Amino acid sequence: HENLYFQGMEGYRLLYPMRTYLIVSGHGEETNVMAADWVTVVSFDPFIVGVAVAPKRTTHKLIKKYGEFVISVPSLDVLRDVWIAGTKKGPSKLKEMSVTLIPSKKVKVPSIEEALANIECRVIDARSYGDHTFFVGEVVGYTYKDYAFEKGKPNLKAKFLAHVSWSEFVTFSEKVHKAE
Amino acid sequence: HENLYFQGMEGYRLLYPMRTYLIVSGHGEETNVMAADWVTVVSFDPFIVGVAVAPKRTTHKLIKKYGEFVISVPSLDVLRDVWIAGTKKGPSKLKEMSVTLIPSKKVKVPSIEEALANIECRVIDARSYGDHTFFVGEVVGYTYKDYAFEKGKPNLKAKFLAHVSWSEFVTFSEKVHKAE
Ligand SMILES: Cc1cc2nc3c(=O)[nH]c(=O)nc-3n(C[C@H](O)[C@H](O)[C@H](O)COP(=O)(O)O)c2cc1C
Ligand SMILES: Cc1cc2nc3c(=O)[nH]c(=O)nc-3n(C[C@H](O)[C@H](O)[C@H](O)COP(=O)(O)O)c2cc1C
Repeated sequence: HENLYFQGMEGYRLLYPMRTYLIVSGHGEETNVMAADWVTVVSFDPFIVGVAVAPKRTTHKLIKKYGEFVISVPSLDVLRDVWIAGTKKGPSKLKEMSVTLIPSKKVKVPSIEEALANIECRVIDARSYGDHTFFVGEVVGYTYKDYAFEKGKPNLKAKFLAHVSWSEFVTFSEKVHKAE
Repeated sequence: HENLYFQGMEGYRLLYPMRTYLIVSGHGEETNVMAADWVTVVSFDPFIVGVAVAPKRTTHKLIKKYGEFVISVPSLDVLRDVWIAGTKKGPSKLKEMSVTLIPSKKVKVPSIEEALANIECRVIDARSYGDHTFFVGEVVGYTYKDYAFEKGKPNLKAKFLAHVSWSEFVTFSEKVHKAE
């Protein structure tokens, strides 16, 4: 991470590996995508999600402007596009990305066709905790690839993406361990 | 999930598989542990984390009472204890759990010796989003197993735990994919 004055392991790496998602924001010619690890569910009913976004991201400006975002779930197969989303800045990066933008069902921000799922969100809160804003979004729509979630649970063959450390990513083992 | 009136896939399953952690709360005879998937990092500097906890959890009462919690990172090896933490209620469950409580460095809430890491947190915010409270904690200490994070990144041999769907868990593949 940049801004690490005391060299060593960022305390945050203790929570890793973390799932990696894509955050889509803006619409029209302003459409943007960035990578995000710091995403979680914050409510079951209603379904509400949250994402920590640094004010320096173009995505931050676009979420503030439009009050909407989409969480798109990438597979290992689109890692090159995830890397571009997580390294290049602003809407001009899309012309380097293999992904196709498609209309969302409820929000104006588009979805990514290649994504395993697209979760459409309306911002209901934004709080500043340290050096990121935690954008909290009510889920107002979603789409997904049926094979990625067949029988109502994630299908581990779909190669869900996780981030280990800076440029290193993994997927999950297919061997399921049963707790009961 | 219980409280699902319209049968089908909970929208939240679109974010799965998610990492599973343990949340320790209380101290002394009031010490408790529950499982939690809905945990993320919300700030790099200072290091701040957040966890979504339903008001019905004993953990919720204990975090509210003491203003502190610990995020303990479990491996696949302690899955039986994770399952007990995520199914039984309150401090009496610990006598069914294989884990050992040890003192934390900065908070009063104890750490788990068997955990890959223990992240000690002081509550700085608590917001109610739908049916959970998002407890936001400033990190004031941490400990970890050196082999689990050798060379400053997670060691995938340590068998970090992820949750697929209700009773099903996985770990990560050891094959690392490089983005650059
Ligand atoms: C795997 C990965 C995960 C990332 N996670 C986050 C995150 O959770 N929050 C954040 O603000 N930035 C995160 N970043 C950084 C942004 O994706 C990166 O700064 C991006 O260039 C922002 O582009 P934008 O300026 O077009 O919004 C991540 C980067 C990568 C590669
Ligand atoms: C794998 C797993 C993950 C869970 N994640 C959460 C969570 O993120 N937030 C939450 O409030 N409950 C979560 N639960 C439910 C609690 O762990 C469960 O209700 C537990 O019995 C609470 O115990 P307590 O009443 O002693 O706090 C999870 C359960 C499991 C099995």
